[PDB]
Amino acid sequence: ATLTGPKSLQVTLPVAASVPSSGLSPADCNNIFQLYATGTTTPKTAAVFSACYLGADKQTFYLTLAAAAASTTNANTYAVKDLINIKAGQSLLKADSATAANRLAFAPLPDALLIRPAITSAVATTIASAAVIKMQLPLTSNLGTVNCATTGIKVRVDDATDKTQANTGACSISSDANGAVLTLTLNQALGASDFTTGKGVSVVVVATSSADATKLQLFGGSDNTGPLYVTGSIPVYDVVTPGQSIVSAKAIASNQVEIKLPAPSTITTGNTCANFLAFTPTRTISSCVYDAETQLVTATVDQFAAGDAVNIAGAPNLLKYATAAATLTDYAALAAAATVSPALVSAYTVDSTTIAVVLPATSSFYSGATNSATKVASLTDVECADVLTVLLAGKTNSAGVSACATPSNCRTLFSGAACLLGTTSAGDTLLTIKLGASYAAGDAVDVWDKNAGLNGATAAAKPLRVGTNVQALYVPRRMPVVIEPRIVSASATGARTIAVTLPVTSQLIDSTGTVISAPTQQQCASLVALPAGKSVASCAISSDFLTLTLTLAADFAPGDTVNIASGQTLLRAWKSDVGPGYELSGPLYTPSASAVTVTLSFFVSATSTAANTIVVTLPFPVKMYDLAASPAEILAADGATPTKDNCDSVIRVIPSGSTIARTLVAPGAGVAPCVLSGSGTTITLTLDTTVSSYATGDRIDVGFGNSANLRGAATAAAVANTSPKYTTVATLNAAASAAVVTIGPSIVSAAAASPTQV
Repeated sequence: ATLTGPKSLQVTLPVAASVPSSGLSPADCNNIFQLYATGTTTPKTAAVFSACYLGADKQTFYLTLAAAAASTTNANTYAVKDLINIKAGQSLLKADSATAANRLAFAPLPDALLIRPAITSAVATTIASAAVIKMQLPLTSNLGTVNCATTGIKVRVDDATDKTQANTGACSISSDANGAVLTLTLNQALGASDFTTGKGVSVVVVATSSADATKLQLFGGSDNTGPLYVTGSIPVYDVVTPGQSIVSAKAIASNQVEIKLPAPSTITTGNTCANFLAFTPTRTISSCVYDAETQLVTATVDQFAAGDAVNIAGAPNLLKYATAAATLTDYAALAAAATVSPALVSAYTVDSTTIAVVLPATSSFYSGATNSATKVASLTDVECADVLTVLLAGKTNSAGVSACATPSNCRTLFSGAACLLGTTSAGDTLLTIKLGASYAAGDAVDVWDKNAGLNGATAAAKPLRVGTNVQALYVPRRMPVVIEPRIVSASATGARTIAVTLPVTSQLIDSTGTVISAPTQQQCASLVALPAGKSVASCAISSDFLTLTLTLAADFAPGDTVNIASGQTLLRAWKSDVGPGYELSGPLYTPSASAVTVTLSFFVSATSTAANTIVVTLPFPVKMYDLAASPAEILAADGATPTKDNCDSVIRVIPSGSTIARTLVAPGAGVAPCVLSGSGTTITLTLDTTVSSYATGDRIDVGFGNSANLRGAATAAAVANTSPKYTTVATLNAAASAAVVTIGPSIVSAAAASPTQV
């Protein structure tokens, strides 16, 4: 465990783990961890945490405290020398194994754990001649010795060189009852470009000790009885000749921007972010939210457009950063404003081989990195491997490197044109990618540093931009995206039953951990939003866990539509074995942008009336059409009737036992493969007797998808060229569908031989 800031805490775990995926309330993380007063075993009773969340890599935890860390005993907040343990009998944090029983809840240590403070930040307040670096500490702290050495504390530039230091007096402290600051002095000058090329400047604590000399000595509280500090590395930002008064800004939404400050900040009373920020062009700021400390600001803005920039307002006494024990100093504007860079917004499912990613501004690809490049509408996977990466659960990118250098960490990509966005004339805000494998619950997507050339990488030969071929390139986000699943299609089967395909294995799960066996009439009405006036009662899931059905309480009609209700509590993504977790919280399907219309997949009956004639009765009228962007119209003429391919593409007759289709009679004088009755409820099929003839057990089915379609509606008058249509099948001879129906034989004719014989 580590206390990283005045109100921040952090916990590590041995193996990958999981938590309620909807997030934990303040009442929840007071029921996972506890803080002991030093030297006792009765844990603190009051509420000591106020927020919580688990890091992406499933091996770090983040906590927030009710009040700032105390230098003396406090009954309601972290007091120096405290310990942390796991509350007995808890079930909110469980491991991952890929086997059902091996998801055991984290259990208490037999002994409590002592927390350890760490350094927070570092800003250079002098760079000409001997540079000076100042750091914020998380509480009252003290320095064992003032003579620092390189082997204890460093300052490194671009992971290639190290700066020299003075033998004695190279460090100092300034502390009171409510905070501390630490200073390191150098003996060389830091060039202005040292903070821009490559990885910049960072302070490295190589070693720390309680008695040794070459290792930095630093402790919490007032004296040496307090805990020892920890190793680590911190970034260093220039604020003296301002080059990093703002580190960076990124566009996480079309109406939110995230500007990152280089150190914790304080705001003067009766003031807001509408005061201490500026844009170019100018934008209105309507709201703000500050994280635990004040180092990140998210602002609600009216618009984001390419070419934007940010800066700190010129009015003094607005935004301050601590430089001494009880001293604050004001930020200063930049010579050139920070350029806002774009980033991905969100992602959702389309099917099992493709996904989509929402964008905050028009963007396009380019043929090169020069200022004469031209737009391209796609990339081959070799090139599109230099822009983004699709990550399996628990995987993340690193500084200047990708997780896909080891192929197991990332999904594969279709061997060919894999990246698609925009055209050769303009950009777009929706991006689509083709995978060489299927989507597994828990996938993410992000941009890595080879695109913009950040952190010592190399810029790609074919980059993605927001705007023209000179405007800002896309930059990585802080955490990977959380691709969301949603239903795929809603073909409606016979007369009281819908069937909704799902992109990945799923199941209902109750509000307290069980998997619902009997849905109960009350809880099936609240799964799905339907058109007003029709109530669902009874629902279920398929044996394969890839379909939900619904027994409507009244007869079904065309035009009805199904969408996932907003805020529903039960239906989740799930497979009893594949996916680690439960309803602890989180996975709960979400509505579609548009209610999905339900197609048609069921006939009513069928009869045989010859060796080469079959009748198929339908539930709702229908009219034939064409696959063009606008379906054309009904049957044309008694001669040259819908050609063989047309009927072949809307219906089929299938032998029992095998699925090889019989050949319909070729068009000719009075010979029409399929004749659609004027009523619209019947279609007749005449086979070809030179290839095969009717045989028992033959089944009717929907047809291929070459050149035709069938669109029906409530009444013949109501039919139009946009109406709900009938589904089709993948190949000429395929694996049947849920529309198959058996043929019942019957008469061909009769003829009397005598007065009492027929």
